[PDB]
Order: sequence, then C-alpha cells, then structure tokens
Amino acid sequence: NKMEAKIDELINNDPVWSSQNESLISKPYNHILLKPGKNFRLNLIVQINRVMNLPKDQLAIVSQIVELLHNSSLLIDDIEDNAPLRRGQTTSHLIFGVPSTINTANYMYFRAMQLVSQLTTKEPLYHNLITIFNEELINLHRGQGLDIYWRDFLPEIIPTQEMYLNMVMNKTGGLFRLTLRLMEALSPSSHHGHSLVPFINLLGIIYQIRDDYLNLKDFQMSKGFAEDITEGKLSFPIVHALNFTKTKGQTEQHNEILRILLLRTSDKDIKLKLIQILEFDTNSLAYTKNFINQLVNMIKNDNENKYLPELLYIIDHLSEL
Amino acid sequence: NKMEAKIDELINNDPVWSSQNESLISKPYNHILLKPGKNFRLNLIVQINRVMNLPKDQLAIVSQIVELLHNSSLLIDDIEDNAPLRRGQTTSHLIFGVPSTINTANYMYFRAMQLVSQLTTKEPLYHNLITIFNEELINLHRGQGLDIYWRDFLPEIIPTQEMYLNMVMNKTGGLFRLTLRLMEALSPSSHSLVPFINLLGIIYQIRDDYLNLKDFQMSGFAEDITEGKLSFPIVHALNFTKTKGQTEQHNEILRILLLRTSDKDIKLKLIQILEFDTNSLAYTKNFINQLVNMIKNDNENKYLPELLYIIDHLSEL
Ligand SMILES: CCCCCCCCCCOc1cc(-c2cc(F)cc(F)c2)c[n+](CC(P(=O)(O)O)P(=O)(O)O)c1
Ligand SMILES: CCCCCCCCCCOc1cc(-c2cc(F)cc(F)c2)c[n+](CC(P(=O)(O)O)P(=O)(O)O)c1
Repeated sequence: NKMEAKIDELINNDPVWSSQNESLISKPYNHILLKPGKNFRLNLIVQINRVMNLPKDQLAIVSQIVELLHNSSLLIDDIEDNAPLRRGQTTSHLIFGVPSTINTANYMYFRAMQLVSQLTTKEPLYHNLITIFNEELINLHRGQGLDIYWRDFLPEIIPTQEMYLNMVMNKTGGLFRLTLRLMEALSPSSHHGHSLVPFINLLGIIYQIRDDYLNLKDFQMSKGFAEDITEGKLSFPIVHALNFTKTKGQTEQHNEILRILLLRTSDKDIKLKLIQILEFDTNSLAYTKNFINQLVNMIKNDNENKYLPELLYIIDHLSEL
Repeated sequence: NKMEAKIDELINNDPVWSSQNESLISKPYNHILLKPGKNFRLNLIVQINRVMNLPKDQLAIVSQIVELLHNSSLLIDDIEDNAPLRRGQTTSHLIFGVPSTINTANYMYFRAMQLVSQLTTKEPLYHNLITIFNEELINLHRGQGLDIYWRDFLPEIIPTQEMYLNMVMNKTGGLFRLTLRLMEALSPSSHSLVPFINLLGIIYQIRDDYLNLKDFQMSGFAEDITEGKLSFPIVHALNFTKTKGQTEQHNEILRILLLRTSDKDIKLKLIQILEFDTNSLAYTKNFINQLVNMIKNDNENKYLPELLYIIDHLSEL
C-alpha cells in the first residue's frame, strides 16, 4: 500500500519541477545571453515607442518576449547551419550538444508565449496578441524552411530574386513584424498615423541583405570568414550571380558557383575565388551594394513620410541588431 | 523607379507563401505520417469522449492537435537520440536532413497552436484553452530536457526512482494531460480524469522502457542502451548496485552506457547484469503490473470514471 500511496500522491499533483532543474536546462540559453546585441534591439523598440507610447512596464515585457524569441531562433539557426561561432564565440550546440540546445531553444519559445499573458487582462486584446504571436512564428518558420530547403537540396531549386525577397519577408520580417504588431495593438495612442508595418518590413529586408553582403565583403576586405559560403547559403549576392550567369550563358561560372557551394568548404582560398567571381565576373557585390543603397534611400528620401511615421542612426547600425 | 515600385508592393502586402512552398516544408512531416499509430490514439480519444461528449467536429480538431504535437515531438526526439529507425522505418532526419526536420517539426507545433483558436470563439474559454496548451508544452519540454541532461551529462547525476518518476510526469504526462484537459474544459457535460491519464502516462513510459530491453533479451535492437538512456530498468540497476556496494557492477553498467555501443554482444552483457545481478527486468515487470492493478482493482471508480484493453495495448499509442 506504500507504493500505491506514493503513486497516488504523484498522480494527484502537478508535475514536480525544481529551480535546480530549471537552471540545468537553461545552460544553452544562458550561454548565448553573454553575447551583446540586447541594447541595440532595445534601442529600436524604444525609438518606435515614441510613436506607440506603451507604458514602461508593458514595453519591458514586449522586450523580454522579443529577446527570448530572437535568442532561441539563433540557437536553432546555428544548429541548422552547423555554425561554429556566433558574435565571436563558440556556439552553444558545440558545448552542450545538439539535443539540449534544440530542446532549450524550443522550451524558450513557449516561455515567450507565456509572457504574452502578462501584457493585458482584457480578453479581446489577449486573443489578438496571441494571434499576432502565432502568425509571425508561423511566418518565421515558413521562410526559414525555404532557406534551409534551397540550400540543402541545391541545385534542385535555384531561387530568383523575387523568391529570395519573399523568403526574407517570411523569415526575417517575422520578428520585426511580431514586435511592431504587438506594440501597435497595445498602443493607447488614438491615431498615431499610418501603420509602420511597411516600414518594418523594409528594415527587415535591408537587414538581411546587408547581413548577406557584409558576410562576403568583410572577408574580401580582411574581419570575418565568409561562413555563408561554407554553409552553402543562397544569399542575395549568390542568388544574383546564379541568375546572372544563367541568363548570360556563362555555363562554366554558373556550374563552378554551384560546385563551390556544394563543397561546404572552409578553404579560405576557395572562398576567396568565389567571392572574386562575384566581384569581377558577375558584378554581384556591386549590384547588391547598390540594391541596399536604393532600399535605404527609399527611407532617406521619404520626405512625405509615407513610410517613416534617430531612426536614420538605427538604419546605419542595423547590422548590430 | 521600377525597383522601388516593386519593393513598395512587397512591403505593403502580407508575405507571399504558395501551396507549393507549403508542400516543400511538409515533407519531413508527411514521411512520419506513413507510420501507423493514429488509429490507436484516436481510439483512446473516442473512448474518453464517451465521458466528455464533445460534438464530433470539435473532437476532430482535438484529435488533429494531438497528431501534430505527437508526430512533431517524435521527429525531434529521433534527432535528439540520434535514432536511425522509428517503427522499422528510416527516420525523417536521415532522409530530409537534421536542419529541415527540426524546422518542420517546430513549424507544426505552431500549426497545432493555431488549431486551438478554432476549438471555440468564447473568449474566456479560448484563453483557458491556450493556457492549457502552453502549460503542457512547457511541462513536456522540461521533462524532455531533464531526460536529455541526465543522459548527456552521465555520470554526473544518477537519478533515483522518484526523480525518474517526476521526469516522466513532465515529459510523458504532458501530451496525455494536454489532450484530456482540453477535452474536460470543452465538455458540455456535468471527477476529473487527470490522475488516471497521469497513471496511463507513467505505465506508458515504464512499459516502453521495459520492452526496449525485453524485446532484445528475447531476440528488438535495445537502442536505449546505445543512446545511453537513464531508462526505468537502468535507474533501478544503478541504484541497486550502489545500495548493495557492488562497486564493479555499478561501474560496468556505467561503462557500457557511456560507450554508446551498437555491439550486440556488449549490449547483452548489460542485459545479463540486469537479469542475473540486479533482477531489474523482473522488478520492472512487477512495477508495471502493480500500476495496472491500481486500475484493475478500482472498484470504487476512484480513478476510472475497454480502457483495460487499451492499457494492454498502450504500447502502440
Ligand atoms: C527587437 C526588434 C526585432 C529585432 C529582430 C532582429 C533579428 C531579426 C532578423 C534576423 O532574424 C533571424 C531569424 C532566424 C531564424 C528564423 C526562424 F524562423 C527560425 C530560425 F531558427 C532562425 C535566423 N537568423 C540568423 C541569421 P545570421 O546567422 O546571418 O545572423 P540568418 O542565418 O537567418 O541569415 C536571424
Ligand atoms: C488521450 C491521448 C493523448 C495522446 C496519446 C499519445 C501521447 C504521447 C505518447 C508519447 O509521448 C512521448 C513524448 C516524447 C517527447 C516528449 C517531449 F517533451 C519532447 C519530445 F521531443 C518527445 C517522446 N516519445 C517517444 C518515446 P519512443 O522513442 O520510445 O517511442 P520516448 O523517447 O519518450 O521513450 C513519446
């Protein structure tokens, strides 16, 4: 009867979980926290709040949700890309193992979800906030799924520039839109002008493309290691080169771009060969730089504020988010 | 001018997503569906519905939620245990790759979350439903995290039976409870079945752990040994050897688990320690029978509200 008594108690209570247990499974997450970036994201949220006027406490919870989603996304991204370093340091999966890191990142997606409850007690607003959360986590995973598919099954699908931009709207725009949409739903301010969603989609596009561009340009210049080549990613410049070489009939160059991506190599000279093919042969680096400038000018020349509601500064430090 | 026009259209619309895109992202998921198991789960849900009485379209959605979470959690589990097989079939990550399979399984957790908002339009109840989903997903991940931590940090921590049980309550009980709590919250009818479903969860996992070794003893690849899992019979063996001072046997068990071996002969060596030195396989068989009897001898219906047939077939949930 003593075992029966014991089982009886176990099953009539909530599952036992200790603060010691909590710390053990938080290791992969605690490790990525040590990296900087938190204040730059906080800074963009703060600037956007000059329009939305959420009270300090509410804004802090939006910020916590964003940090959990963002950091958990990176933990997963690094396992998905086989990345050995992030912000200059060893990637969590290489320390704690892939199993713990997947589970912990996934665990934090649900802690983020739980925080949404803390934003309001109003039932109609709550429903809306969780919908926004749900929609953008679905968008996020769709774009990421496509990015991974193209890369890992290359050359099955060679994306065009239009496909790439749609993938980024889902993958990168997800977190930017999730944050803005939560703020717009919670805003006490009557009408603070048109929605900023178009503006935030544009920031996400500039962000990803610049990210892609700098990963190669920094290596060309010195700084980095063009780890995107090692990963075989269909980045903005790679997408332009692949489509450029096809439409120009440069058969050998097109096949060599593909061969190098498929090697998943860490040879610096081989990565530099490809980078210089994009520099001199397909003019993909210059095309990309100009594309970025054009995107940034869409905001810098937005005199009638159809996009815009400090923000210029953020744009120049977008790589630091 | 035209570049800008195109960017304007892009940022002013919802992100573009086609059914062809949906199909590429779904492949790792469609693959595990080829696996049977659905019929058995639906039955348990149908049987529990004789007590809950949810209309059938609502019950269909609950069933859809269970299938997404369960199948997705299995896709992730195989990656976490590095399993090559699932029901005699190649696991998805070995076909579609670890990256696509992780993203697709996580995507499906959110497709499941979205189905929840379709269970009702009543706002108070909707909130309760999402809270249930959230809580149990949190419990599920805590339990999985502890299970993995023990295995990957062995031999830093050797769990006790009580620790193993709390882990199971989180890990395995999570989905059983999530399903039942949703069904009880929606019942249009007038004692809770959670204790019973928790007990089903514990029987489920201990029997799963038991058959993994017992199927191999009688022929089963005993993959749990290769993975180095702190399974119920191994927890019993490690603590029995510790307790009895059997220092070398204690260390030989750890050594074999730490080898991550596929060698049949070495895996049998582990099973002979369990069968001849600690009698852990027998002890486990007895433990499961005692849990099952709590239900068999529940004449007052303290736990209960066919279920017995399901319990002896629980091994295919
Ligand atoms: C506070 C206001 C919002 C700030 C959001 C800042 C980041 C949003 C844009 C980047 O989001 C992602 C999503 C994701 C991501 C998205 C998912 F949906 C899943 C996932 F696992 C990762 C990954 N990454 C990693 C990058 P990288 O390794 O180059 O720094 P990349 O490999 O995607 O280019 C970035
Ligand atoms: C009333 C009907 C309710 C739903 C019935 C089914 C409930 C789930 C039963 C299985 O629970 C799990 C959770 C999980 C699981 C739980 C998590 F929290 C995360 C995860 F990734 C997997 C995994 N597994 C896989 C097993 P195995 O590989 O032996 O088939 P095991 O590895 O637990 O032994 C099973």
